[PDB]
Amino acid sequence: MAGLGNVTGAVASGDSLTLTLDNGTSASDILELDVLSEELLRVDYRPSGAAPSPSTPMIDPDASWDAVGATIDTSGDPIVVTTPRMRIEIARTPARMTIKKADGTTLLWEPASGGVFEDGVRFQRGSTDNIYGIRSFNAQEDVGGLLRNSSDHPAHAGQQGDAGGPFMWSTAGYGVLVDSDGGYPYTDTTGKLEFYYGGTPTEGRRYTKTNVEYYIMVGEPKEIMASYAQVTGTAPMLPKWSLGFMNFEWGIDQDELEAHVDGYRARNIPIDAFALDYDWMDYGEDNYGEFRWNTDNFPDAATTQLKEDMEAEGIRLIGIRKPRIITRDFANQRTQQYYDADSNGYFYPGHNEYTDYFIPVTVRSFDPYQQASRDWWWQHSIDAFDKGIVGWWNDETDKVDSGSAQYWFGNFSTGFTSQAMYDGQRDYTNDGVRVWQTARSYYPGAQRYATTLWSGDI
Amino acid sequence: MAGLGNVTGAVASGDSLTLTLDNGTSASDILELDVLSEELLRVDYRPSGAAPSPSTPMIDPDASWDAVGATIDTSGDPIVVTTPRMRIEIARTPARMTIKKADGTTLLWEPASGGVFEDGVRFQRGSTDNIYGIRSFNAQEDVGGLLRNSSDHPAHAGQQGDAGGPFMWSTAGYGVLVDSDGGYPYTDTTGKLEFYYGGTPTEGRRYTKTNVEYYIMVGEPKEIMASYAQVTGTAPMLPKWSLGFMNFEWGIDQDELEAHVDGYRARNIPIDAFALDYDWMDYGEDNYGEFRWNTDNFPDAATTQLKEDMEAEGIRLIGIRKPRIITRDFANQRTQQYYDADSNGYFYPGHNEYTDYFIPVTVRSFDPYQQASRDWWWQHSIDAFDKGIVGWWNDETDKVDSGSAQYWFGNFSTGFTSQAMYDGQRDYTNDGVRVWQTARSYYPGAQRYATTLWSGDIGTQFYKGELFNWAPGMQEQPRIMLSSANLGQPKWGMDTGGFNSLGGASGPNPSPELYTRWMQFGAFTPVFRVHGNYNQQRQPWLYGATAEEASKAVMHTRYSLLPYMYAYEREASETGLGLIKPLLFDYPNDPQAADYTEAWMFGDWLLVSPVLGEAQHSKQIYLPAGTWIDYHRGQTYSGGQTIHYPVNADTWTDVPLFVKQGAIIPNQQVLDYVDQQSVTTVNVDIFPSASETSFTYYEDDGSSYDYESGSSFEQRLAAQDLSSSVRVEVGAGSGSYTPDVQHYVLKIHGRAGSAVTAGGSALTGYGDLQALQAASGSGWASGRDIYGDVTYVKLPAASGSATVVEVSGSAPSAATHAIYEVEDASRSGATPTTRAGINTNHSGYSGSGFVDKLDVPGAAVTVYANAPVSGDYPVELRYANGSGSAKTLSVYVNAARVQQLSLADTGAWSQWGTQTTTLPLTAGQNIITYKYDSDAGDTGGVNLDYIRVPFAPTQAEYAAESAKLWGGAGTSQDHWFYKGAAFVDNLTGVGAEASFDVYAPSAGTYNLSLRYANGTGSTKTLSAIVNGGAASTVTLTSPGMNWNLWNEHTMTATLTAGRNTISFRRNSGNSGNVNLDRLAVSASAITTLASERNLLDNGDFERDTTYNSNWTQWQPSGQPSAFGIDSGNALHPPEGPARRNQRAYFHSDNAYQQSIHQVVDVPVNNATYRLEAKVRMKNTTPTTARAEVQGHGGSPIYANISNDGVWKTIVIDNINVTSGSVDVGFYVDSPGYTTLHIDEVTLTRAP
Ligand SMILES: [Ca+2]
Ligand SMILES: [Ca+2]
Ligand SMILES: [Ca+2]
Ligand SMILES: [Mg+2]
Ligand SMILES: [Mg+2]
Ligand SMILES: [Mg+2]
Ligand SMILES: [Mg+2]
Ligand SMILES: [Mg+2]
Ligand SMILES: [Mg+2]
Ligand SMILES: [Mg+2]
Ligand code: NI
Ligand code: NI
Ligand SMILES: [Tb+3]
Ligand SMILES: [Tb+3]
Ligand SMILES: [Tb+3]
Ligand SMILES: [Tb+3]
Ligand SMILES: [Tb+3]
Repeated sequence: MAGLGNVTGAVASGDSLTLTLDNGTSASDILELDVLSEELLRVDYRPSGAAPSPSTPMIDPDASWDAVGATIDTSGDPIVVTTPRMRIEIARTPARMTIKKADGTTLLWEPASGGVFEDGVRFQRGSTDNIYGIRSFNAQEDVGGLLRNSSDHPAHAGQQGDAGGPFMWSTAGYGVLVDSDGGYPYTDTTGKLEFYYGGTPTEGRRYTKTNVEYYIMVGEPKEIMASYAQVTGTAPMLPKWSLGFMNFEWGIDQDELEAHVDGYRARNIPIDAFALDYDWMDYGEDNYGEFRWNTDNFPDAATTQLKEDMEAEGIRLIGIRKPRIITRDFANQRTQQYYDADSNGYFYPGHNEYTDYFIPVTVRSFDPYQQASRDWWWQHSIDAFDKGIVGWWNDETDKVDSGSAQYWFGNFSTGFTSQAMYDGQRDYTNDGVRVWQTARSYYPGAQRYATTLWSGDI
Repeated sequence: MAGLGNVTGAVASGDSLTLTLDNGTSASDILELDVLSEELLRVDYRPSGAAPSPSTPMIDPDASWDAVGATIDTSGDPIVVTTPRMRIEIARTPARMTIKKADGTTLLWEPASGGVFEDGVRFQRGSTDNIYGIRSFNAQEDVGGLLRNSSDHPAHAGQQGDAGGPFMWSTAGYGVLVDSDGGYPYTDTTGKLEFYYGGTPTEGRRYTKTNVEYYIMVGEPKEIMASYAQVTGTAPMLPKWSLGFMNFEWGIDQDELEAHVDGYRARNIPIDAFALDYDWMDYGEDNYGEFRWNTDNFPDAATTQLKEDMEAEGIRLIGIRKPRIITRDFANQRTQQYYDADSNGYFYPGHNEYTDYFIPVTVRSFDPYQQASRDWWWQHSIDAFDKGIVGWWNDETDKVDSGSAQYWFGNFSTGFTSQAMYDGQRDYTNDGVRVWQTARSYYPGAQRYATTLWSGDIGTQFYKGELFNWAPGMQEQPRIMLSSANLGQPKWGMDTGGFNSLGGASGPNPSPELYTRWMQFGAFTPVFRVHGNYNQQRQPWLYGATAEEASKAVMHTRYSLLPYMYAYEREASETGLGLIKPLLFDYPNDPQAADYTEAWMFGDWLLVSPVLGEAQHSKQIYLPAGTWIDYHRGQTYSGGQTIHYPVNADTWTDVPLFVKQGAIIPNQQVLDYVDQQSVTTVNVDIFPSASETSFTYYEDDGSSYDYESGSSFEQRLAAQDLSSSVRVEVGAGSGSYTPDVQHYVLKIHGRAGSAVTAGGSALTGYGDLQALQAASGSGWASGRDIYGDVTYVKLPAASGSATVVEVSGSAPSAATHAIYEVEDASRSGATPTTRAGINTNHSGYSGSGFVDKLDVPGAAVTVYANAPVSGDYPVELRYANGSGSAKTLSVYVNAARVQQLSLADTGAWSQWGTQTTTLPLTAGQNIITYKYDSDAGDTGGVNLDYIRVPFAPTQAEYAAESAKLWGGAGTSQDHWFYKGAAFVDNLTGVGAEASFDVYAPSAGTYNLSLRYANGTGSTKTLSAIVNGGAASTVTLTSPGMNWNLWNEHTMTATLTAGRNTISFRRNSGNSGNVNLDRLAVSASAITTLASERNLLDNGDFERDTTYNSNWTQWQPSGQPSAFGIDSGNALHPPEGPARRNQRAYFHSDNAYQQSIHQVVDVPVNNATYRLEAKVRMKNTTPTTARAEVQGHGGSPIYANISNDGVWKTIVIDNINVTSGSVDVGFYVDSPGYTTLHIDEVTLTRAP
């Protein structure tokens, strides 16, 4: 894909330079450079002078900088921008940027092969430089190091503790930040440092851009990171209590929470905060149950009394939130939540509704191979039989498939589960009531114990 | 792979033919043939004539055939069996069967290359015959046809509608059926028809067969199927209603059932049955819920009424059954089902507990990207906010993973979800309450909406693949943290202790070790939190006393660092930089920082390297450029090196933390929570460097966005080491917030001045820190601490003008002890209202008071005291006993009970005395606790003024296992009676050594004593090397062939002031082959260390269970052992050890006796000994449960164990030993379900 062509125009104005580039058409390309600070450059490439697209939410919309008083010399080849901290050269024919430190040290450059183009950025640098940023690792991945010297991993938020973005920097003295909704950073040990928009990523793309808006940082790591925060935003200060210890919990009610807090306080073990999982809310219920306190678990959250008692014992409460709503109550009735969201168009584009589970149980497979086991299994079924269960729908006599639990039942498990009910009911009714059963597997011999076969979850 | 041999014998007998086959050996193979019907042959091949194994349940146990009257002609070759329907030929050499129709048409045969053998059957048939059977297809499989002409699929029951079995037959006129539990049938289009047992199939194999038992059928398909059913069984007739239509339904009550039957019957649409799913039963509940009618859904199932009413409408009822039980109620208590199943052995073998669900819900993702969607979301959150939810734990903003639902959220969903809560909460409270959130992804920009990042559903293990490979563990986390910081999101935390385990939520909690180390780690990360899985508990007291105390301890450090930390929260609002950073931020040019993650910076001025290794005895810590001071031990290390750093694997007390030259660290008294009270004095520890360093102290409301419009306080603090003075510049106050800090107490380390100026006025000097803190108005003092010389300077904070402070001169303190005022220490007890107290209501006390209310069981005070090296420290306790008599209190050090103190009457409550006790301290932080341990026989009921801790020990110790090992030297637990967590072996090759770093106060001769074992039978040698000087020989005699025997080698060494190296090495002239345990060091004669009083081996049961110990066990003949050793972390909630990581247990579900025993020869005969132990018992009261002392020359002594559910201490004093031995033991006699925990067993010489 081609590099920019020759500079035909060069309008300096204050801290900004505006390059017109030949693309062999009557709609020339525009490269706007902007010196935001002594150590931070904004480059906006606009194919054919097209207007720029809106910046993504990466960019802090309220960001602004003091004037710099850069020096912009369009007199010769190359064009030259200067601050006390950095020297930018743009060679005219073809247009190729070189970034240098104030003292002349070359940091990175757009190779003769080509740098910026309509689908992203391409730089070259010291091959031995150490690169950082791009990505982190999630709770399901092999966990690497900090270095990003041979990276093709995409730039994304990811999942399960991951983090990432179009941000690639080096301890050799420079950073590159590209405004993008996802995309494909590339580095290698020949010294490439590149970023492509590419096709629609896995996670989708809701902000598409026609231009390429990027930022060059110059400095030591702390300066680079400060500049990153100027562009994408500083962090608001969090409550001070957030420096304290927090106990998160799932499977908790008001009495257990009070007993916990008393436990930490009795021992002079400091703690500022409890965080609560589903237990705190009426998840599953109508009338915005996923937003509302579960007063069965937390009686005093009927009012503000729970907040205020915990506040008096030095405890803040945190509550879990899921970016979704329940669209059917336990009864199968459509929820108020559903109607309000459907009618205003609040569902995530492309996400249909789906069945999820949320109240766990703990179970453990029984063993039907043992006579004594079978006697026991039957014995505890008599009451259900007397009271109307006369057919035995024996489900899941085959395989457990639940998280890390992938247990198989053996080949005679159907036969033996069937035997339990057969021998049992035949004895208990003096052979007076015929057995009916069904199961979703079959192995030879199982037919002796009065069972049919059904073809499973089709 | 080989086939049968030659026939050597053929015995006809009715319808049976028994053939003996040559295998070359005295035990010939046997092949019995049985004509069961005119069209059915049984074959049993028995290798070496062995008895046949029992047939599997495939075979009908009651099968029965009339006599056939077959014709067996053994008179020639082949042998020939005949019926009207088939003709079976067996060639004699080698034995090979051919099966034919009675008309002589060939059907199938065993090829020359081989037929029946040890593991199966192999036939050949017409290549174009069509084969059927073997298998069907499940509800997750590509579904093929009927034909099985090229089949390798296993024979199995399968899942989800599958069927299968060792049964292969053809329309060409034959079938084959093998009795097997699984196996591998094989067909191909060259005409093979084979079956192999093979190896254990995916489904398991519980019926093994040494023989091969098969059946050959002959006929058209109907006859083959009827023969299949004569062998495996016919089907009993089902009720006639079974031919009717049945409606199965999940999500159904009695009302809907009755409406459905009405609808069918009104329309004359026939139907015979409803089948009910979960709705029918109380699945989830105790007392056999999964077998009992749910009368909320089906009220008239309380009696036979529902049954009889449905009968009368012509409906039969069918109910779903799963072959499993609920082992937990909602309240996470064990169910009656569980207890009956566990106790009688009814669970499927190899299937542990696991997590299921059964009530689905229907949901759909909201879109945070729309402003109007955000407003809506917020509006509905307001009520939960007013009622206590002030932080937003925004989970699952990344990806859906639910069966067919695999939806991704976009890159800005976490930013936008945070935006919703941020913009909303701010507008709603008029910028009055700050926003806290956390999410599990991050993408640039998200930080503008006030959110942290946590590292998701990580694993409860030490590293990826320790227990399972599908999530990372603790050791990977630093890498995730620092990777996040490299992306501009340094407000990072993790689920300390981990979330996931094998089994899901019913899976194990962290080991105490893992828990402890993870808490120490998390305390030096930005967002500090525990979080377990469903119904799990992460409270530190649940993981045993070490975990509690070590976590508490590191927690106190964190909270003392509140003002250090909070300046970095403000920094993140200016530049985005936070509380942590990787070293490469400070060291961009250093290759050894480039990928460094085992250590990082906490603020600007502390480098931390947590102990994350299991059973770790030492760390290799890279320190980059500068001069670092050990935060806890006091020693300096020069930068630009990888240090060897000894850690005490027994206490878990160490958190390696180093102070960076130039450090300026404001700290405060420990609070239970951040705004518990106002803090008026802030301490500033200052470690001056030659270049000016600064730290800007910062205060604000901690609550609101007032800081945004100037409403905050800051004061620049700066320091420099000059030629002959230290300069500290306290800048003027800045900003409109009126801080709470009124005075700074500067603690300027490295110089003890003779003068301290401020604006060209010498400041008033005071005799010590205590008097300086009592004075209003400025002052200075000097002293000594763990770091060495220190000058204290107390000034007003928040002056309108700068103040320069200059410390000049050098006049070191002669103080021999640190002093800890216990009223400033940590106070606790059994409840919030029953803790130890502060008072000033009796005279004669030091400091601002003393500690009272040690007069309700479990009240205690705990001091954190830094020691420079491990060893003996006589620690002085200043107390008041105005009671009338001697009171008792326990002194625990590092969670081990060191002594019961007898504290004499001192005359009155305003008269004070001193008791001095020799404590076993470890290098770095120690946890010294004075407690009313009612459960250990203490009385309580004194008042405590302070303790005093010598700066230097009377004698020092160095663990060998923590020393620097090289040349093959390693650590080990595979011999008995070592000290600490291990010992050093493999001093075998030349070069092998262990190298101790030994600290001396002054240059001199010092005594050494080296504990070693030599089990070789003869004398052996090592070399000693002091400060890389000349080798001296170390000659090590052998007490005999026993490696469980340890001697002292005593010698002297000349040392310098500070760090010395002393190696014990096999140089080439030495023989090596000895074990080293510990190096003791003193200016005096070396005596018995406080840490080594215990005469038992493995008395704390901490040894890794792979390695045995001097403990033996007994149970009555034929009863399973009830005895084990583990951590109690598989239980929910955890039932931890008394100390460290493990404890013994006695348990059985059924009636049982059990004992453990240990016999030790005592060092000194005709003297008095003492047995101490922690014991905890629960559930069923046993007939008998005691510690047992006997064999000592007097009669058996006992101490009974009381059924309390809590840790008690059991003491047997005054064991007068005259036998040379003691036998200590524990014995239980239970009717079942008695669980006893035993721990921290010590046999000591009794004063
Ligand atoms: Ca005191
Ligand atoms: Ca040792
Ligand atoms: Ca223990
Ligand atoms: Mg500007
Ligand atoms: Mg494009
Ligand atoms: Mg409710
Ligand atoms: Mg017969
Ligand atoms: Mg075999
Ligand atoms: Mg009716
Ligand atoms: Mg009920
Ligand atoms: Ni990723
Ligand atoms: Ni299959
Ligand atoms: Tb709980
Ligand atoms: Tb229904
Ligand atoms: Tb059990
Ligand atoms: Tb600052
Ligand atoms: Tb200065």
